[PDB]
Amino acid sequence: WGNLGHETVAYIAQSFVASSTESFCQNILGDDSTSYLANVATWADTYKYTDAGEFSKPYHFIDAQDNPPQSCGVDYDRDCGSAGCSISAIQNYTNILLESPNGSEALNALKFVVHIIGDIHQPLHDENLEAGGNGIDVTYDGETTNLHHIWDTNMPEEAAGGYSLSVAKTYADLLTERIKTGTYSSKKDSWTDGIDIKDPVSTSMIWAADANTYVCSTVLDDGLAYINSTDLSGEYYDKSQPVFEELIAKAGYRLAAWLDLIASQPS
Ligand SMILES: Nc1ccn([C@H]2C[C@H](O)[C@@H](CO)O2)c(=O)n1
Ligand SMILES: *[C@@H]1O[C@H](CO)[C@@H](O)[C@H](O)[C@H]1NC(C)=O
Ligand SMILES: [Zn+2]
Ligand SMILES: [Zn+2]
Ligand SMILES: [Zn+2]
Repeated sequence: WGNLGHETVAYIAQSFVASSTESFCQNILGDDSTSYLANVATWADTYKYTDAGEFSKPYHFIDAQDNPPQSCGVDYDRDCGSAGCSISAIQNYTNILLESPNGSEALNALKFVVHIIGDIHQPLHDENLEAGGNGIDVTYDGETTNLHHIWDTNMPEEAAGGYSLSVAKTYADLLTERIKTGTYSSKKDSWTDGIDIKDPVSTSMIWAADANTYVCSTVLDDGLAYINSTDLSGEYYDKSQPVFEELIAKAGYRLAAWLDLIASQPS
């Protein structure tokens, strides 16, 4: 996601974590503010472009070698690669937090988890084709961009009505009520099924596989001819919106559950 989506995921998670989990996270981050998760949710995206952080660029995605839109699927060992991936980073950083939450690696680990659980829920971060859709040029509201950029940025910002932290908090609040009492309320108990703190690979693969299905069902089902030649701010936006909103909600709800597990510090 772009910044807006990450911060939204973060604020959603803030709305669900146990108070003890809040305290655990704040102390790790050295951030006692009311935006403790959202404040750090974008760091990994600028860090990866620094000298020191370059190693972490591949941790943002898993390049699924499938065949969309007619066949989708992700496979850890096939797709991750020898320099790491979103799944491997979830395992690494979760384990740092479980083993050494008071160590010097905890701060970046938590920032990584917050960010990467959001990226896993962006369907094109679970897809190899054209560099996760970066190589698919499209028109959006009369401006040339690419398919990855519109899923990360153009469509979520359009839906949220902007890009600031305040806009992210309001959007998170809207999706949070959808979870608690609204249209996701019946489905959200199933959103944390199979969650296992002792198996980060399996757990984060569930989530990556969930997002990846939408590559076939939603992202690319119109066919590449259509995507190449149609302004995607119209009917494409209209059908995409409920899909990326549910995935942002799920990322926030699942991040919260994962953080509660981490903070529980199980033997
Ligand atoms: N195979 C790729 C390559 C990149 N990206 C993401 C991470 C980059 O920050 C962004 C734009 O290059 O797209 C992705 O999801 N999958
Ligand atoms: C685990 O995290 C540390 C700290 O960023 C990093 O140096 C290392 O590359 C990671 N290990 C694995 C196995 O990905
Ligand atoms: Zn992102
Ligand atoms: Zn992206
Ligand atoms: Zn990222």
